[PDB]
Amino acid sequence: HWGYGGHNGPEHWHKDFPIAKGERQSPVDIDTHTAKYDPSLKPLSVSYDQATSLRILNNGHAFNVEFDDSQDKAVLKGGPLDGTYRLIQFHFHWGSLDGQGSEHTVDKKKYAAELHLVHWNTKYGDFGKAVQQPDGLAVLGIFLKVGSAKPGLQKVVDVLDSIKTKGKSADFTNFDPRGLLPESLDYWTYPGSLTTPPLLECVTWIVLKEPISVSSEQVLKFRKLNFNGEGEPEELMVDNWRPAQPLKNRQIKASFK
Ligand SMILES: CCCNC(=O)c1ccc(S(N)(=O)=O)cc1
Ligand SMILES: CCCNC(=O)c1ccc(S(N)(=O)=O)cc1
Ligand SMILES: [Zn+2]
Repeated sequence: HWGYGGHNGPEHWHKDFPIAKGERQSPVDIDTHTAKYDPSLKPLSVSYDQATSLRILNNGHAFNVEFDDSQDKAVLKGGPLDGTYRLIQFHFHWGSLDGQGSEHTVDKKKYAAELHLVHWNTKYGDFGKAVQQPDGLAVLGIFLKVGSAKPGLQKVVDVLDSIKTKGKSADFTNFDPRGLLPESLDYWTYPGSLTTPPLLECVTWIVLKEPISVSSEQVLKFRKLNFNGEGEPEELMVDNWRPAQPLKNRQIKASFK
């Protein structure tokens, strides 16, 4: 099965998932000199006041914080988007060292990690239908750099010891994802894909310009997770990022001047 190891990593995925070589793959490098301001783009509307987190799960490739998405509670609207997108889960990608870990890059700079807040377009009724549509998902991507601690991340870090291995989950209620958002909502946007198999070309990417700061101790705890299941040979969950893919016939638009 696919992964990030020595023999099943991103360069192998195309054998089982040929869309890996498609026209709309993610992530990409964001060339800040070529992305053009688009005065038609609106401010993002992030409405997380009513978010209901439920559970945290180590799925063998990352950990997902899952939300109740059975009604419009936490939603993303505005920006480049038409209609309403409901938050279903967030997760991160991160490195073995601070100098790598993000999926998107900015002028080729890799950040220590990247947070993905995943939302689906409610006009398609359920998530599984949305991933089959070119405008099915909106993923809000936020870079992490190592510096001061992020207070709103600590609840996540402290539960990680309880979900060390693949297939473990823990209850995770009452977590407020607003504590993971930088000050500014300036962004870049482009049409792309899921960055893990099945690599479906169903995502409107919204990547915030301003990174959040997390401490070295916080990220170190991410790196103590395991890709493997309980009892199996230990493989630290690090470097679970796909590198940048060809931009092809796409334009990256900026929300800011
Ligand atoms: C404290 C739990 C995690 N939440 C936050 O950090 C947070 C929430 C709302 C706003 S506000 N209302 O200023 O846009 C700012 C911060
Ligand atoms: C469809 C099979 C389950 N996969 C997902 O739901 C999914 C995959 C990648 C991303 S990402 N890393 O592009 O935010 C978000 C969601
Ligand atoms: Zn992701």
